[PDB]
Amino acid sequence: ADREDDPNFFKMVEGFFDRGASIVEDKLVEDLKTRETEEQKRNRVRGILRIIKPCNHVLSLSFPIRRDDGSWEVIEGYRAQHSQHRTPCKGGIRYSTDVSVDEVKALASLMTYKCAVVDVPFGGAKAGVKINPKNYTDNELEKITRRFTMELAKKGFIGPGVDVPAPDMSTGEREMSWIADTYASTIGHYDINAHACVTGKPISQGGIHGRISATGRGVFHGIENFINEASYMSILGMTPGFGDKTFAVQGFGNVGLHSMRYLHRFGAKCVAVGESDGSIWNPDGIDPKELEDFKLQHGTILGFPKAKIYEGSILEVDCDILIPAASEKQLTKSNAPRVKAKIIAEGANGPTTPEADKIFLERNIMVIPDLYLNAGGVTVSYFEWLKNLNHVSYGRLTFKYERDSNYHLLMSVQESLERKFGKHGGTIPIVPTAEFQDRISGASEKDIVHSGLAYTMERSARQIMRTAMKYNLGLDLRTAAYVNAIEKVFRVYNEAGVTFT
Amino acid sequence: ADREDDPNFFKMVEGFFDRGASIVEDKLVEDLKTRETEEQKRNRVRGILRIIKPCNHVLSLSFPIRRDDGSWEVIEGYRAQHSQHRTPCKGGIRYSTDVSVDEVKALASLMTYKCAVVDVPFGGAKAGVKINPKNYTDNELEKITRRFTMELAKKGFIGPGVDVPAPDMSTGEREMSWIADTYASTIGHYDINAHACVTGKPISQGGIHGRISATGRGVFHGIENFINEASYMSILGMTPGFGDKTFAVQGFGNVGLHSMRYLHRFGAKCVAVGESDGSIWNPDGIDPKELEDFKLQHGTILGFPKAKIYEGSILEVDCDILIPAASEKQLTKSNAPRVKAKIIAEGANGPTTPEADKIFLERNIMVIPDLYLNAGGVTVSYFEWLKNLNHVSYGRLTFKYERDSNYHLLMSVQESLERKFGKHGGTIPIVPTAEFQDRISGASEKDIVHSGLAYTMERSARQIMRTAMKYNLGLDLRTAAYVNAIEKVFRVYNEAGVTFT
Amino acid sequence: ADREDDPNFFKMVEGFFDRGASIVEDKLVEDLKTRETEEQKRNRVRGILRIIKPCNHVLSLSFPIRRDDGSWEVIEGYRAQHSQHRTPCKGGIRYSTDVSVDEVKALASLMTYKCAVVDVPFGGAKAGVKINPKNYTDNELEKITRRFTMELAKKGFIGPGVDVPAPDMSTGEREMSWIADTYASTIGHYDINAHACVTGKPISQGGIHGRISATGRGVFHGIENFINEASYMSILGMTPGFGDKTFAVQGFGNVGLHSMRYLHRFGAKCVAVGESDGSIWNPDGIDPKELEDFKLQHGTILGFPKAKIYEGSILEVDCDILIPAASEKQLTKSNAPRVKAKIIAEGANGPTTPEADKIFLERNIMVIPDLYLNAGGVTVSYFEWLKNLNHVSYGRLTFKYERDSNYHLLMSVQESLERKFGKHGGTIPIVPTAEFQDRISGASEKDIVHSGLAYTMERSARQIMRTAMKYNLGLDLRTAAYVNAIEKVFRVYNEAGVTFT
Ligand SMILES: NC(=O)C1=CN([C@@H]2O[C@H](COP(=O)(O)OP(=O)(O)OC[C@H]3O[C@@H](n4cnc5c(N)ncnc54)[C@H](O)[C@@H]3O)[C@@H](O)[C@H]2O)C=CC1
Ligand SMILES: NC(=O)C1=CN([C@@H]2O[C@H](COP(=O)(O)OP(=O)(O)OC[C@H]3O[C@@H](n4cnc5c(N)ncnc54)[C@H](O)[C@@H]3O)[C@@H](O)[C@H]2O)C=CC1
Ligand SMILES: NC(=O)C1=CN([C@@H]2O[C@H](COP(=O)(O)OP(=O)(O)OC[C@H]3O[C@@H](n4cnc5c(N)ncnc54)[C@H](O)[C@@H]3O)[C@@H](O)[C@H]2O)C=CC1
Ligand SMILES: NC(=O)C1=CN([C@@H]2O[C@H](COP(=O)(O)OP(=O)(O)OC[C@H]3O[C@@H](n4cnc5c(N)ncnc54)[C@H](O)[C@@H]3O)[C@@H](O)[C@H]2O)C=CC1
Ligand SMILES: NC(=O)C1=CN([C@@H]2O[C@H](COP(=O)(O)OP(=O)(O)OC[C@H]3O[C@@H](n4cnc5c(N)ncnc54)[C@H](O)[C@@H]3O)[C@@H](O)[C@H]2O)C=CC1
Ligand SMILES: NC(=O)C1=CN([C@@H]2O[C@H](COP(=O)(O)OP(=O)(O)OC[C@H]3O[C@@H](n4cnc5c(N)ncnc54)[C@H](O)[C@@H]3O)[C@@H](O)[C@H]2O)C=CC1
Ligand SMILES: Nc1nc2c(ncn2[C@@H]2O[C@H](COP(=O)(O)OP(=O)(O)OP(=O)(O)O)[C@@H](O)[C@H]2O)c(=O)[nH]1
Ligand SMILES: Nc1nc2c(ncn2[C@@H]2O[C@H](COP(=O)(O)OP(=O)(O)OP(=O)(O)O)[C@@H](O)[C@H]2O)c(=O)[nH]1
Ligand SMILES: Nc1nc2c(ncn2[C@@H]2O[C@H](COP(=O)(O)OP(=O)(O)OP(=O)(O)O)[C@@H](O)[C@H]2O)c(=O)[nH]1
Ligand SMILES: N[C@@H](CCC(=O)O)C(=O)O
Ligand SMILES: N[C@@H](CCC(=O)O)C(=O)O
Ligand SMILES: N[C@@H](CCC(=O)O)C(=O)O
Repeated sequence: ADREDDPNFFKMVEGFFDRGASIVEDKLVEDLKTRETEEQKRNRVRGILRIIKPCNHVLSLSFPIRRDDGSWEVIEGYRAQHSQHRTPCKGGIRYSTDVSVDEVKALASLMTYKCAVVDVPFGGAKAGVKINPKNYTDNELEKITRRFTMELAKKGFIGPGVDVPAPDMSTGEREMSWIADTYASTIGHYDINAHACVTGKPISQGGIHGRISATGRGVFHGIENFINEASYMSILGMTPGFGDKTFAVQGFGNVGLHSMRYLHRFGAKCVAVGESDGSIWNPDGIDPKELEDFKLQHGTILGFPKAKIYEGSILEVDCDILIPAASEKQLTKSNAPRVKAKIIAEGANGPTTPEADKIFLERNIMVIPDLYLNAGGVTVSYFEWLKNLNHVSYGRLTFKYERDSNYHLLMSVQESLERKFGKHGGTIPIVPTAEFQDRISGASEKDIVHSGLAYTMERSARQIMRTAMKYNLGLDLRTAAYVNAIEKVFRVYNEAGVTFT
Repeated sequence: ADREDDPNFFKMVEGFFDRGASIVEDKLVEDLKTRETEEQKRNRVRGILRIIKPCNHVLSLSFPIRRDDGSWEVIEGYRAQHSQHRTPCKGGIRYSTDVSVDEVKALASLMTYKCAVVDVPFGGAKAGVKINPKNYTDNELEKITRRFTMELAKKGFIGPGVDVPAPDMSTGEREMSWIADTYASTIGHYDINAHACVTGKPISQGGIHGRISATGRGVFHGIENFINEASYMSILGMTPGFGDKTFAVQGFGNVGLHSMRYLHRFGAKCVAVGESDGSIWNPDGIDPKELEDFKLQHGTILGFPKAKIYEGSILEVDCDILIPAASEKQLTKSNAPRVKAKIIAEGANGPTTPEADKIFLERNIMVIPDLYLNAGGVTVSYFEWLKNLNHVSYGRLTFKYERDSNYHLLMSVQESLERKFGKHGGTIPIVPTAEFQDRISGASEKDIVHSGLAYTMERSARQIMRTAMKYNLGLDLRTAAYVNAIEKVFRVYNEAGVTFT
Repeated sequence: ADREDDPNFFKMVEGFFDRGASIVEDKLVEDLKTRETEEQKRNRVRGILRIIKPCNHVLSLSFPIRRDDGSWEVIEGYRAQHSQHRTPCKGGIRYSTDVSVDEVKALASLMTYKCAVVDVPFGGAKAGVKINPKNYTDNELEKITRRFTMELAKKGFIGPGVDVPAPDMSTGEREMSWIADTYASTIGHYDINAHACVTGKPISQGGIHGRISATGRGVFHGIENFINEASYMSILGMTPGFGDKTFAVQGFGNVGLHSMRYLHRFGAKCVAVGESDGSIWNPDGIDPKELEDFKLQHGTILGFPKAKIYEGSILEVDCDILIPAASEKQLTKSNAPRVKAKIIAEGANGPTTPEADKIFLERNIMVIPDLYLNAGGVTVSYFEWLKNLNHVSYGRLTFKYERDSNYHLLMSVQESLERKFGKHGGTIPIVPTAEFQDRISGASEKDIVHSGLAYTMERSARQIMRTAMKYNLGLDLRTAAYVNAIEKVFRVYNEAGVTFT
């Protein structure tokens, strides 16, 4: 998208890592309380850091499918497993003609660090199939997905205990259903956990409430934790809260649409929505329900009645918050000086080059990094995986017990008070509030997903802020996130003896 | 038992399914939001329904055992796995000379729909060994059970992740213990979940509190949910409640005895008990403890001192509630007109022919169907399976923490009140009621089984009633149950792409 | 095909077995060198024989396929494994709407006894899929075959070490190629012997020279061994040899066509060819090349220019040798009195009922039984299986060495003679005959198949003749074959301890 500043994607992520490694290297050496206090301490710390960076296993595939017209075609595919310091590996499947070994390796490493940031016990992985799904029938896409699943399974690149895929660009519920069905019907036929081989499944198939919207929901929570922190909003020259703010959204897919829904719900105003074919704009606000309904009907956002076909880059629209939610390397050395927003919330994976990060720093623009902000997807995938391993819906064993227990608890307060203020205090009814009445039976699956996600995004934001203050990083939240990720992954490699050697 | 009306058991169940299918076919088509809205929608729906009905896998066995006298004998066995839209498969093992491929296939399909009715995530299965256990020593029954287990295991028809058996007619705790022991000692020696290969185990071997009586306990809860619904008792010309009612029980086994115990406990009167050799009768009431104690002593029901040997069919005894709890196809065209009970509670599997269902409908007789009413067995088997997968007894990690937490909670109310009503109010002791003092530590295994079962039977009864109302089915509860079952199973097949094809 | 005499196929084969059992029971008892010479001996022999008759494992399947027009259809399938006294099991796959559990069990048991007759170390098995293949496109038949393979593999009913299928009615090279490809590409991906999971493969995929024509070639060898034995030809009143004889063939498939080719090659005259739509007749002879070429061109036998459309049963055509090579139970008590032929060579499996056998005995008609006569198919399948296990083509390692060795051997005779008869004898060239020059390099795959088959059919014929004289069975060759089969299978069960009970 830019021939001036177009770094190799894997190496760009390695650069981000190098930078966080630079900052913590002292802390790692000093923690290390080995008798070698000689600066082979320094040496073993940077030997371990070199082990963490490259992907351990990458599988490249070519397999034939026969198209609906009868033609034979060769499909190309890839899956990278970056780290196995936690198992299984976790990461999505991308259907796109931009798929390549380097793109997949880069996203696989992002998954490792992202999972470490939100304390999700998975190593990183990613897959890609180099096709444009719009050029294939549904029957052909099913054939490609099912065959890809078996080629991965034959070589140990999918399974509930090694590698658990998930949706990404141009895949969703539908593909995940296909993956889970052919895994469970063949190699997983005797495995009690066969349907935990993949997440993002439909509900009828072991999916979890809110997985489709989960990463949008997490984008809201990530922004909210920082947009409500007066210390960061001072440096930006902006007022805490959502009620008065504007935002623009690049990409109207699963991440972009649901980020818009939740931000709109809490008083922000969507001004611009950009897509693969063009952009639309309205300074008075775009309604997400109307835009979705139009998009579902016409297969495009152009021509939306209540906004005007906007020319020029969606990334340079004037707004408070820019949400790049499409592909990677969209903000570069070129357009970074014209961005006009004061908060960049990366919903997409790797939308900002390192050169663009430098410009944004100089310019007091806050980039909330992908490592943290889009990790709501993998957090709720983690909940889905646990739901599959546990083989019950949350609360089903305890709803009645817990309901009865709570009423007897409140009755214990009632009877204790009547016992004391006897006859002429009268009857002293203790009853639930409206809000407690609605929790009287304990959490359900929906409650766990919402509160578990909010808990994770908040706990992770505080850890990033703590680390940024400690090292005087200002608005370089990306380096603070990598610092936390590196510290966690380093400790695992260090206390494990590294490897089987 | 009746030459007039003796339909093929598997097809009889298919008939029940066809009825429910015909009622919901419209709702399925409408619901289906696909691009080809012709009756090619109606074609896809009927094609899926044809896939659901037949059993996917049936295994037939012949194996030799050498009897205690030294002779060789050939034993015949069968296990059917009806559906794998949920895994594992679940279903009991029947030892009987009436066992056949068709009987086993019929019961396997009943397990699928039954599990869907109570939201238990298992596909249906069933097994049968064609012997009369009364003609074999305990030593021979152990050798038959252990060998049957190995022949099933070799071909993938038992295992914690494919197929989990359970007791049925003429098997119980003892056979399940044998099954679990030879599975875990051979093929399952390395499997962390080996003891979840079968349910209905003794407590000492991974069984769960109340499994033996669970299906009787569920029969009580199923009746109660309908006997307390004035709308249904109006149509019957009856008074809500148990305190004034009579019932008769065909079959004094695991289902019959415990149904009697719980109904007797809540004020119903047992008037008649029928059994393979004869019946007994007493309009003043039969007490279940005395009857069981007699039966344990003498091996039969007849000659019970405190009732008289009744001649003529147990099914035509005069009572309010008839509980067939023996074999299948007991109520037919023939004796349906002479039933003289107003509620038929099927504890057994398939005790009523479709012709007998017609007659009962015309005479405003309520048949509470097997699909729903005897599903307490599989519900508590499900709890046992989860207990095995979790490897802790319920509450053991939390009893102390929870009890301490509750006392500090009540102290928080106490100190807050004293802090306000100073010593101008004295000491204000907040203490548990007797009821809450029992629950101060949280649920135990017994509590979860009792309240989890009650929760399931209630929630399922409400879904059946809501569906019968919505389609104007009156007292045809069987068709309402199948409607619920079909809708649930259809959605799974639909959103899975049907099969790897 | 005949209401009068249409016995249950499984029990008909059990009748044949009972009959041979009756004749050898004494010989088994006195061989038995145990010292409880009581009529315990008596009793264990009869107990073992009842263990041998029933099938040990039968799997019944239902699976959905989506047809080319888009509709869903449920396919029904069966595989029976009769005995595992030798492993793997061996038997063909039949595509036919007459397929049934009893048909498959019957053919599976025939495979056990057939394999014992020709000393092929396999237990018996058989499979059937209930479809008519001409009502399906090639694409549909491929999906049905591939899916059937996976359903069998999941449950242990196909594999190089348990069960090795092969072609039968309406399957051939094509289907076997599909079976081998999906087995080796999925469950067998790591198995060094994956391509020995099925026989009858095309040559390019591990097949062996002459498998398609093997069972026809064996029919010729079986007839020849008996048609050249003057003692049997006396009782028939006819002249040894082929040069003067006529035959008719019911069924022009893989067995029928190749039986015709080889008999025609050695001077017999084919008068009549019958098939599913009609028969053709010519007392001057039908040429198999021209008939096959016509059949390949028009898809039928009728209208063949050099014969006349014959009406009335092919089985009653007047000829010396009748070869039923279609389905089973074609000769019954009805048409047995009108057969006209002196020799009935059963190429097909079970074409003669026991009642028809009695009539043929009374009329001095020789029935060469299926157990022996069509076993050339399984014999060459056995060679194919061994070729797969050995992973070399026969002779490839030794052609050059053996060639060189033979020339040096002949040169040793030459030089020894010259040394002795010095110059007064000249040069004494020792060179191969034309026949030996063809064998100078040793056997190839083709040579082993031809001579290995001839060796097996001859050795088995003499064992049958020896046994028939021994017990004064005359022309009841079927009972002599079963006697040999039973003796061999009994010896294995006896010295194995029967089973692990
Ligand atoms: N799928 C998930 O759960 C998660 C996805 N992500 C990342 O979010 C990003 C996008 O989210 P997806 O779920 O893939 O959405 P999606 O694949 O459903 O839709 C992507 C949208 O972006 C549009 N698009 C593509 N290139 C564009 C361009 N140059 N300008 C404007 N629009 C463009 C497409 O037309 C489409 O509307 C990806 O980078 C993905 O890796 C991050 C976390 C979780
Ligand atoms: N084995 C499998 O293929 C699947 C297994 N599961 C397991 O079930 C556990 C619980 O999830 P749920 O409690 O189902 O969520 P849930 O109770 O919210 O169920 C959501 C949907 O599943 C339906 N459902 C329940 N039992 C069914 C049955 N026997 N047949 C068809 N549909 C049925 C419900 O009626 C509802 O429509 C999960 O932990 C997961 O491990 C879930 C889905 C598929
Ligand atoms: N075992 C379980 O948890 C469940 C059992 N069922 C069904 O309940 C029925 C029986 O319950 P079981 O557990 O098998 O109890 P059981 O097998 O321990 O006892 C059955 C009793 O019925 C008697 N009986 C047999 N044939 C009879 C006939 N023709 N008329 C009258 N009485 C007869 C027997 O003598 C025996 O006393 C079966 O249909 C079974 O499939 C259904 C759901 C759960
Ligand atoms: N691995 C196996 O073979 C068995 C495993 N279990 C597992 O244990 C889990 C929890 O069940 P429990 O804790 O047994 O229920 P529980 O704590 O209620 O105990 C049931 C009975 O087992 C006895 N018991 C406990 N530990 C024992 C030991 N080490 N040796 C002998 N007896 C002992 C207890 O005294 C009690 O009588 C279940 O999920 C089950 O799968 C249970 C029985 C056998
Ligand atoms: N294929 C093999 O290697 C062996 C086959 N067999 C048996 O030989 C018999 C047939 O040979 P296949 O290989 O099946 O050849 P095939 O199935 O390719 O041909 C069978 C022929 O018989 C004809 N046919 C079917 N029913 C008929 C009827 N009622 N009357 C006249 N013709 C009829 C068909 O039109 C076809 O021409 C079967 O019984 C099979 O079990 C026995 C040993 C080996
Ligand atoms: N693993 C597999 O899928 C297969 C394995 N084989 C193994 O080879 C053994 C002997 O059979 P062959 O030696 O093939 O019989 P063979 O030596 O008579 O050759 C049969 C044909 O295979 C061709 N062939 C040989 N090597 C080839 C290669 N690398 N790629 C493609 N075609 C090739 C030859 O040109 C020849 O036309 C079999 O018993 C089997 O173990 C044979 C066929 C398939
Ligand atoms: N695309 C889209 N998804 C929706 C819409 N409304 C609800 N959902 C999603 O459907 C799932 C179930 O929605 P609800 O039953 O309303 O429950 P919910 O979790 O409170 O919904 P939300 O708070 O909006 O996430 C959630 O993942 C929702 O985000 C919608 O209008 N459009
Ligand atoms: N056969 C038989 N079983 C009994 C009897 N009494 C209790 N049980 C069962 O034995 C188990 C132990 O009973 P309890 O210790 O009283 O526990 P419980 O769950 O309160 O028992 P119930 O309320 O009677 O179901 C439970 O499964 C009972 O259902 C009895 O008198 N005869
Ligand atoms: N269907 C059919 N098969 C043939 C014909 N001719 C040969 N075959 C078979 O095709 C294979 C190749 O034949 P050949 O190369 O001549 O080898 P062969 O061993 O001499 O074959 P035979 O003629 O049977 O002796 C062998 O299995 C033959 O049995 C034919 O005309 N029609
Ligand atoms: N593919 C998403 C989430 C992966 C998952 O849910 O496992 C990502 O890029 O983070
Ligand atoms: N066999 C019981 C259920 C067995 C089980 O608990 O799984 C029935 O017919 O439903
Ligand atoms: N299906 C053939 C042969 C099977 C095989 O080659 O194994 C038969 O009936 O004997």
